[PDB]
Amino acid sequence: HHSEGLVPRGSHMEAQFFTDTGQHRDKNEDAGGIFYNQTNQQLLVLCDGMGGHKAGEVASKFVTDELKSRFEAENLIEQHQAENWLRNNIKDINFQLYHYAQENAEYKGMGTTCVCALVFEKSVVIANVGDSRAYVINSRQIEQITSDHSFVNHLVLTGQITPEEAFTHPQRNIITKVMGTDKRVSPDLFIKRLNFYDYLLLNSDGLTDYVKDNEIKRLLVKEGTIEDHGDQLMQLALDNHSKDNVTFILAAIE
Ligand SMILES: [Mg+2]
Ligand SMILES: [Mg+2]
Ligand SMILES: [Mg+2]
Ligand SMILES: [Mg+2]
Repeated sequence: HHSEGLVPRGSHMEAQFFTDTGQHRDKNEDAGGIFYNQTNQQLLVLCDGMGGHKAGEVASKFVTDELKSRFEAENLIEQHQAENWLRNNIKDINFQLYHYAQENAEYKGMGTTCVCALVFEKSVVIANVGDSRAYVINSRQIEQITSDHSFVNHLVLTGQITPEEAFTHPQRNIITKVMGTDKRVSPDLFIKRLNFYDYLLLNSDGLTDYVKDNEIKRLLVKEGTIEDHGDQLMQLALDNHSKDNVTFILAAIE
């Protein structure tokens, strides 16, 4: 009976993907993109391959390419089924990535984070594995929707350290949930209403490990196009001395 209802109205955001190796990593091990299904629904994908394990770029490209293949083959995903579609496809891809890593001795142990978003008229449905992020931003507030699967965030969430301490912690890079390392994964799923926000941001930690939320909001709330803001936001991460790959998708909410 939930499916006895009207088809989803067409809704895209103007969105663009930005990525840079940066000056301190051998490879760009981030990956991602903006994909469209056969009814022109939109999926945003960003993945941060693990630098401390082999073949991060293989893992992130694999998960991105799988999501692209799978979503472009789809016709329609109803709003109320979007969480299930993302959870089931992330779980499947994770299982496939686990075996790919186990079998190919050049890539043993590889894995990646994944944050992704399926866009609807009035809402976005986000799935998250790892410490890449999704935010909504307006002139008053910048809200992180996801919760990092990182060890320092476990310390924050148990009151062992403060957010500022986590930002400077020597173990800040360690992650607690990632694609490819185990046969099973439980992604976090979120639904966010879009009505009074101006931007949806998906990003790798190359951005937010060096640029605080306040700075991102101040940039994004000035007059500017998505191209201007993306170019400036990338420059800001570099000027803040990011030692990582920096990747993000900015999507303007109309
Ligand atoms: Mg990485
Ligand atoms: Mg590597
Ligand atoms: Mg991190
Ligand atoms: Mg990173």
